[PDB]
Amino acid sequence: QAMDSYDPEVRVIDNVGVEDEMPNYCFPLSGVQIGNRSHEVQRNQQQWQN
Amino acid sequence: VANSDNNYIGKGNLPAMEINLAANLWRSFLYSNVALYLPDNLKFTPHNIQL
Repeated sequence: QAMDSYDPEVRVIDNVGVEDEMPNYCFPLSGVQIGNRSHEVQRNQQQWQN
Repeated sequence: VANSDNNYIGKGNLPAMEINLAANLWRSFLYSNVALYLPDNLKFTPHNIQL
Protein backbone atom coordinates (compact mmCIF):
# COMPACT_ATOMS: atom_id res chain seq x y z
CA GLN A 1 0.00 0.00 0.00
CA ALA A 2 2.16 2.82 -1.37
CA MET A 3 0.08 5.31 -3.33
CA ASP A 4 1.70 6.56 -6.52
CA SER A 5 2.63 10.22 -6.09
CA TYR A 6 4.40 13.02 -7.91
CA ASP A 7 6.50 15.70 -6.26
CA PRO A 8 4.28 18.82 -6.18
CA GLU A 9 7.29 21.09 -6.75
CA VAL A 10 8.15 19.00 -9.83
CA ARG A 11 4.66 18.84 -11.35
CA VAL A 12 4.22 22.62 -11.09
CA ILE A 13 7.54 24.46 -11.21
CA ASP A 14 7.24 27.28 -8.66
CA ASN A 15 10.27 29.10 -10.03
CA VAL A 16 10.65 31.31 -6.96
CA GLY A 17 14.29 31.71 -7.95
CA VAL A 18 17.51 31.28 -6.01
CA GLU A 19 18.49 33.02 -2.77
CA ASP A 20 22.02 33.77 -3.96
CA GLU A 21 23.05 37.14 -2.58
CA MET A 22 26.28 35.94 -0.93
CA PRO A 23 29.24 34.83 -3.06
CA ASN A 24 31.03 31.62 -2.14
CA TYR A 25 34.76 31.75 -3.03
CA CYS A 26 36.13 28.23 -2.76
CA PHE A 27 39.61 28.60 -1.21
CA PRO A 28 42.83 26.61 -1.72
CA LEU A 29 44.06 23.97 0.71
CA SER A 30 46.96 26.21 1.64
CA GLY A 31 45.58 29.47 2.95
CA VAL A 32 47.95 31.67 0.94
CA GLN A 33 48.31 29.82 -2.39
CA ILE A 34 51.98 28.82 -2.15
CA GLY A 35 54.01 30.44 -4.92
CA ASN A 36 57.25 32.36 -5.34
CA ARG A 37 59.43 32.89 -2.28
CA SER A 38 60.38 36.20 -0.67
CA HIS A 39 63.45 37.35 1.25
CA GLU A 40 63.34 38.83 4.74
CA VAL A 41 64.78 42.34 4.70
CA GLN A 42 66.01 44.64 7.47
CA ARG A 43 67.37 48.17 7.22
CA ASN A 44 71.01 48.36 8.33
CA GLN A 45 72.14 51.99 7.93
CA GLN A 46 70.04 53.66 5.20
CA GLN A 47 69.14 51.03 2.56
CA TRP A 48 67.54 47.58 2.68
CA GLN A 49 69.68 44.43 2.84
CA ASN A 50 68.48 40.83 2.82
CA VAL B 1 63.04 6.75 -24.51
CA ALA B 2 62.80 7.99 -28.09
CA ASN B 3 59.90 10.29 -29.05
CA SER B 4 58.06 9.75 -25.75
CA ASP B 5 57.96 13.32 -24.42
CA ASN B 6 54.21 13.99 -24.25
CA ASN B 7 53.50 12.66 -20.75
CA TYR B 8 51.55 14.88 -18.34
CA ILE B 9 52.47 13.22 -15.05
CA GLY B 10 51.88 15.08 -11.81
CA LYS B 11 53.18 14.33 -8.33
CA GLY B 12 51.47 14.16 -4.96
CA ASN B 13 47.77 14.50 -4.33
CA LEU B 14 45.34 16.14 -6.72
CA PRO B 15 45.20 19.95 -6.56
CA ALA B 16 41.94 21.33 -5.18
CA MET B 17 40.29 24.13 -3.23
CA GLU B 18 38.05 23.95 -0.18
CA ILE B 19 34.64 25.63 -0.14
CA ASN B 20 32.94 24.46 3.13
CA LEU B 21 29.49 23.88 1.68
CA ALA B 22 27.65 23.62 5.00
CA ALA B 23 28.68 27.03 6.31
CA ASN B 24 28.25 28.48 2.82
CA LEU B 25 24.59 27.40 2.72
CA TRP B 26 23.96 28.37 6.34
CA ARG B 27 25.48 31.85 6.08
CA SER B 28 23.73 32.52 2.78
CA PHE B 29 20.46 31.53 4.47
CA LEU B 30 20.98 33.88 7.41
CA TYR B 31 22.09 36.76 5.20
CA SER B 32 19.30 36.57 2.61
CA ASN B 33 16.60 35.80 5.20
CA VAL B 34 17.47 37.89 8.29
CA ALA B 35 20.23 40.39 7.53
CA LEU B 36 18.42 41.83 4.52
CA TYR B 37 15.34 42.46 6.69
CA LEU B 38 17.14 44.34 9.46
CA PRO B 39 15.56 47.66 10.47
CA ASP B 40 16.76 50.58 8.37
CA ASN B 41 18.76 52.06 11.26
CA LEU B 42 21.18 49.10 11.02
CA LYS B 43 21.76 49.37 7.26
CA PHE B 44 24.21 51.60 5.40
CA THR B 45 24.05 53.01 1.91
CA PRO B 46 27.01 51.87 -0.22
CA HIS B 47 29.41 54.52 -1.45
CA ASN B 48 29.21 56.04 -4.94
CA ILE B 49 25.53 55.13 -5.36
CA GLN B 50 22.48 57.37 -5.08
CA LEU B 51 19.10 56.55 -3.55
